[PDB]
Amino acid sequence: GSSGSSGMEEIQGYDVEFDPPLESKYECPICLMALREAVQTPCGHRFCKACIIKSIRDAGHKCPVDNEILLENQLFPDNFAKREIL
Ligand SMILES: [Zn+2]
Ligand SMILES: [Zn+2]
Repeated sequence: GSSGSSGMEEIQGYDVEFDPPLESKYECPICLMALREAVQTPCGHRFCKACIIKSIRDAGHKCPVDNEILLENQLFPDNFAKREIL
């Protein structure tokens, strides 16, 4: 009379650690990553020339942070030149 045999096993591994990258540069509150073009806004914020363009066509003329009536044409403040039907 052996009566077979039984047992039990449990393996676990917890660990809560992380190293935050150097955040010493205005980041994009839209995509949450390094600015693509690094374009500024007239309202008073900084976003990716691409992100800002998507936010407008996506939702509409509004800031992704303050939702303030903002237009595209009113962008590209970094450019020290305004070539208009020159
Ligand atoms: Zn972005
Ligand atoms: Zn804004």
